[PDB]
Amino acid sequence: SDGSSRPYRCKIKAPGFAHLAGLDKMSKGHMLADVVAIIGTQDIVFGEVDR
Amino acid sequence: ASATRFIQWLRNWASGRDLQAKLQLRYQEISKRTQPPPKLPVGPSHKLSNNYYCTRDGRREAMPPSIVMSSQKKAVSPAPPIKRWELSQDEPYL
Amino acid sequence: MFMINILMLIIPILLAVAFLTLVERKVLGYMQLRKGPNVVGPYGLLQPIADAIKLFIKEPLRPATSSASMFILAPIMALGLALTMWIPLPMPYPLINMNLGVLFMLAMSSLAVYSILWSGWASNSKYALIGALRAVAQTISYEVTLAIILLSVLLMSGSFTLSTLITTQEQMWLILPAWPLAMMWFISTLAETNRAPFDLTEGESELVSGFNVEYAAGPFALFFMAEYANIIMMNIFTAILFLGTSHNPHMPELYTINFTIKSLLLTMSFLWIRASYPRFRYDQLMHLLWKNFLPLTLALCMWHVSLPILTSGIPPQT
Amino acid sequence: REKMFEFYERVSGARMHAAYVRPGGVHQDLPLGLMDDIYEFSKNFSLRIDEL
Amino acid sequence: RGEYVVAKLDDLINWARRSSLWPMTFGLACCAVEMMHMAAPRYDMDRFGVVFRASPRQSDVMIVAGTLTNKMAPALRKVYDQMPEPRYVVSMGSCANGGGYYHYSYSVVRGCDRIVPVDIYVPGCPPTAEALLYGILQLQKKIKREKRLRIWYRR
Amino acid sequence: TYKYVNLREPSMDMKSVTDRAAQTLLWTELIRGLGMTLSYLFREPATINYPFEKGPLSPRFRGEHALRRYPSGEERCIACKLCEAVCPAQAITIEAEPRADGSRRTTRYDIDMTKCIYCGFCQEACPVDAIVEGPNFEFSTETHEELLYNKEKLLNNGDKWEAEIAANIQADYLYR
Amino acid sequence: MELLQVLKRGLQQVSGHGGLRGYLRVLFRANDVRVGTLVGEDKYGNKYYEDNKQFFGRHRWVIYTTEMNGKNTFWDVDGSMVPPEWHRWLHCMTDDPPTVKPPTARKFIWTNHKFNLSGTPQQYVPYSTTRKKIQEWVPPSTPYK
Amino acid sequence: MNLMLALLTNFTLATLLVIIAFWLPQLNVYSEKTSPYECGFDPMGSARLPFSMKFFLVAITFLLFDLEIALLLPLPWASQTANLNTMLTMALFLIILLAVSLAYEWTQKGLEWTE
Amino acid sequence: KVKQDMPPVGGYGPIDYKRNLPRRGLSGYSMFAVGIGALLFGYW
Ligand SMILES: CCCCCCCCCCCCCCCCCC(=O)OC[C@H](COP(=O)([O-])OCC[N+](C)(C)C)OC(=O)CCCCCCCCCCCCCCCCC
Ligand SMILES: CCCCCCCCCCCCCCCCCC(=O)OC[C@H](COP(=O)(O)OCCN)OC(=O)CCCCCCCCCCCCCCCCC
Ligand SMILES: CCCCCCCCCCCCO[C@@H]1O[C@H](CO)[C@@H](O[C@H]2O[C@H](CO)[C@@H](O)[C@H](O)[C@H]2O)[C@H](O)[C@H]1O
Ligand SMILES: CCCCCCCCCCCCO[C@@H]1O[C@H](CO)[C@@H](O[C@H]2O[C@H](CO)[C@@H](O)[C@H](O)[C@H]2O)[C@H](O)[C@H]1O
Ligand code: SF4
Ligand code: SF4
Ligand code: SF4
Repeated sequence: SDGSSRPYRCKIKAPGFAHLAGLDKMSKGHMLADVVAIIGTQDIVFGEVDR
Repeated sequence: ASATRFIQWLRNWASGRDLQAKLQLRYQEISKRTQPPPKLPVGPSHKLSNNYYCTRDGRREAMPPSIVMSSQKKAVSPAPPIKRWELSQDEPYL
Repeated sequence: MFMINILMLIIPILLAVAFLTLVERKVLGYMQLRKGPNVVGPYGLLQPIADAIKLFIKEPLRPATSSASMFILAPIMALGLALTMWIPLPMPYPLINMNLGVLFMLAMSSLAVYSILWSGWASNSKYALIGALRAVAQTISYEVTLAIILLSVLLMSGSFTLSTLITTQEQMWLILPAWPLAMMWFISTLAETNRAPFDLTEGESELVSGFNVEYAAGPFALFFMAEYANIIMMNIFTAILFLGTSHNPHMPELYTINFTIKSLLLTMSFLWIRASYPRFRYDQLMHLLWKNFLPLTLALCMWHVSLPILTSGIPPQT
Repeated sequence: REKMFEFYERVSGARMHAAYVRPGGVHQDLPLGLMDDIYEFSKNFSLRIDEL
Repeated sequence: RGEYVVAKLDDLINWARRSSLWPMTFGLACCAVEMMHMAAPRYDMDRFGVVFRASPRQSDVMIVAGTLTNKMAPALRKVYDQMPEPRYVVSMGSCANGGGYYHYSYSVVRGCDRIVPVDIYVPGCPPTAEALLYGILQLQKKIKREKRLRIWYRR
Repeated sequence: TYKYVNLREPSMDMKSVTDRAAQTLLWTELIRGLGMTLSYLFREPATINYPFEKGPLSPRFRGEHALRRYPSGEERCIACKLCEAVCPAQAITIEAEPRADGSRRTTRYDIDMTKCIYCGFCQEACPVDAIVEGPNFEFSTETHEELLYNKEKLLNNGDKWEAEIAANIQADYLYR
Repeated sequence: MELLQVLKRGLQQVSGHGGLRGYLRVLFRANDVRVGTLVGEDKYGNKYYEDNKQFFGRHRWVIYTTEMNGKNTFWDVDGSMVPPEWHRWLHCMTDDPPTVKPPTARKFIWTNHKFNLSGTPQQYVPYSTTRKKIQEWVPPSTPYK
Repeated sequence: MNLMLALLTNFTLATLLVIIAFWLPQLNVYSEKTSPYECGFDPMGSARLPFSMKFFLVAITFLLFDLEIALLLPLPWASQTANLNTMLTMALFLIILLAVSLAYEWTQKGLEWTE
Repeated sequence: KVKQDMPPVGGYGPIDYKRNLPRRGLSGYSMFAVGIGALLFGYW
């Protein structure tokens, strides 16, 4: 806030942002169908990841 | 609700549960779609006296940050170490 | 009069296939707390007709990168071979009475795999290629165990003739003396028909549509008709193998009714299984067959060679 | 999930983007009879988890 | 009579196409959640003959369910082009309709109809699952009105 | 407090080991799962018969917009522009002037329904209950231009829907 | 036997709809042959039914008129044909049908409901409702120069 | 004859369905429509590039195992022999050597896919 | 007097939440015994 009635800056911290960044780490040594499972286990919604 | 007795028995047996006690389709236990009007309460500031705004003004009590050090004895941590969690006594193991 | 008999086999097959698509969507729907098609015709009875007309007036596409001749050939092979699987089936009389009907069915099942391999390869797209190579793995997984499971059963029937299985099971269903093989046979037919939980060559949630991702309209319909025809045909085969219907030579239609009911229920079981389970991983399918079914199938094959000899109950050659 | 969307719509008028929780509290108070219906839903829900 | 025949043939193909609408498994943002609720048991879009299929080659309708950004625009146009014809586009929600809450963003396409032709516009943010179903039934009644063979006959 | 979701040791007594062998070989836990889907086959489905049946809604539902009148027929809107100021989407456009009788009334009142996020802030902001979100949600159109509402469209909506809108406001205005 | 009682209810539905012709009309128009209590009818011919033994969401329903506002709606029905007075009841925004609790009358309320007119000649077309802002000088009609 | 007539009819029926499928519908062909599919973005590299096979050793073993069943399928007929002592011994011998070969490949980690 | 949505005077009735997967089925011995019994009858 800068004192006015409009926010000066609003950074949104999305939990899925950091989770998806770890997808490559988590998928090491796995097959394609496991990557499908790993995407679901992180519970990613791109409304928050992308903003 | 309209299932015959044998069909209720069959699906009860197949699922291993008594499905008639907790049907997932709603019948008449739900609220009526027309309700009496409400009469909502008022808040603590609804008074005719002893209610000056300057004594209940949260925004005007906000202050600029305290400068601890600027560039113009025992060690400490940010807070005490977190207490260890205890196991649930409701159901410790799933 | 033989040409009439051919048409009275394949016209009904395709009609049964069309209405199996409706039945699957209704059965899945009710198992999913919904209804499924019930608007297009009463109780959705015209829905298969709408889909069929829709697809065959849809624009068919030949992908720019595809190998044209093989692209067209594969769907023609798929449906052609699917209909060929039905000709030796005794219901109770086969259209074609073969001495080695079982071996014929095995060979034609192997040839039908190439309609998956060539369609996927001819599409010249990555998801299509991945789907086709999953079919290679699937075939490697089940084919050896599938043949030896049949062999163990035929050691009680005594011949490779499909009609002999009726004679073999006149007193009692073969499911009794060979329920372990029936268990493993039933799973093998799911893998053989690319059916859930072994729907890997299409694997929608992984490969979009796998081997047939580039197919549209009528060419796509041919692949759908083929797979659903094979699903029905393999459950008729399962009924003949393990749930033999008694045959009265003077009332052959009583056999047909009893046998048709059994084949339908086995087909309903395929849909039921699809509604119930998650999908395998295609390397886990290969390990299922080779590390579990094959050791057991080899042991049971040894047992079913010895058992007739030790009990003095070897079946007649004829 | 569809029945819980009804709770959203009954407090806010929207099934999804309620815009109901605001700095200072909430936009409107619960309509009469809503807590009864949440109780009916919650009573049966654990059985649904069991089926899953 | 030629007219009577092509009139009846138009009814048949129009009936077949609207009775068997296969949307592409294509969703973009929040609006895709309501699209999921149309497939869910309460509305059961499958019961109208509406079935999702992943491949564009096997899809008849594109439901643009959510914001279309500039980075995504070429991909949406690609999968639309790859649908065989006849093909239809249903624009779902304010974002797809005209940009919505993000109309003034540097990264958003102000309406998917800048990218693809649109047959039906479903308003809302998001439209309820029932509102989307109303839009699909509206698409069906549009297909029912088509006069391809009648116009061909009079060419 | 916490609990462990998966920290249990299987017992090794011969009965338990055989119970697990039967599970592995006879597929008992897979058969059990088939039972659940079978029970659902015989449950009545949750599907409603749209459009002959409709999903339930409440008086607060935020749908298509409408401009309202007083019982006399005069417009409630007095061109204060509070709805225009609050609109998160800048979906509202307003112009105003003294009417021929001197009244403070709008000459333009547009809502871009493809910009609007159907948030209801405009009706919260309105001091005279002029702009509302009505209960209609079945107004999808074949063209984009049909969703750019001007004052004539919004007034027609109010006249079209006032019977329902007034009853919905009657049910909920004591929560506002 | 219960399986017999079930078959009796199914046959009661054929008579409850006024015979096989009435039973087939509703089966092909609405894909539903249930019988409910006639709650009321509106001026366009829509008939409204309820059955409180059905589960919530299936306990009210409308059989749309076959002709509304000059349009043949025997096969073409849509949810926008329900007028506002019945719209509240059909969507369970209220428990009271307009028969019991009629809406407040106003002289400016539409006497004739209209359904969705998109795609037709009656469709709404947007335009600017404001008058021209700048007035241009008009030159004289006489020569003088 | 009956067999050749049946095969010809089936594959002719399939061919006619394809002929109708291509010549009945209205076509509109352009470059973007016929481009290869890959979820909206253009493919990176040809689909003809080598695709590594991680089950290559099982695939070769399938060839050897698939010939074993050719040796075993005659067993129903061999059971009609009068010399049942020899036949039973050789039948069991062949199947055991198949099991031994399976156990060897299993214990040597031939059935695990290359990672 | 004030009227707003409130719980009933004594509160709401108890609400289950803990996992409940009932124990069903015969033992491994009985199930294998039935399987072998069927096999022996089949062989005979
Ligand atoms: C299990 C198998 C199921 C098979 C299902 C078979 C479908 C049964 C229903 C058939 C309905 C009649 C076909 C109409 C659909 C035609 C597709 C279409 O929409 O085109 C619009 C087109 C519209 O063309 P247009 O001239 O108006 O405009 C298109 C050109 N531009 C783009 C510039 C505007 O119609 C036609 O061109 C001709 C219509 C003729 C309808 C009669 C069809 C005759 C069939 C012979 C075709 C010749 C090839 C032989 C094929 C085998 C014959 C059976
Ligand atoms: C007198 C002396 C007699 C001597 C002979 C005695 C022989 C009988 C005793 C031998 C044992 C009998 C049972 C043999 C059946 C085959 C058992 C089997 O192979 O199951 C094991 C398999 C692997 O399970 P898994 O836990 O993943 O791995 C094990 C650890 N590596 O598990 C699986 O297969 C999982 C399969 C997953 C896919 C299942 C999808 C369908 C499930 C429902 C089917 C229901 C069955 C219906 C059968 C219908 C038959 C027509
Ligand atoms: C890796 C190498 C593994 C090699 C394993 C080899 C295992 C071989 C086990 C022996 C198999 C045959 O076992 C043998 O079968 C014959 C007939 O079938 C039996 O013989 C019995 O039946 C035959 C006729 O059927 C009579 O002639 C004979 O008088 C009678 O004893 C023997 O009593 C039995 O010992
Ligand atoms: C006469 C036919 C019937 C007899 C059975 C013939 C087939 C015998 C199969 C192999 C038997 C021994 O060979 C096999 O060795 C490997 C060691 O890596 C073991 O395998 C080990 O790792 C694999 C993969 O994780 C798993 O099977 C298992 O978790 C573990 O035991 C098998 O448990 C053992 O079965
Ligand atoms: S229109 Fe509304 S609900 Fe739909 S994607 Fe955009 S913001 Fe989300
Ligand atoms: S509902 Fe919200 S976005 Fe729409 S016009 Fe009103 S204030 Fe603007
Ligand atoms: S807030 Fe109400 S009175 Fe003010 S301009 Fe908007 S509609 Fe008119």
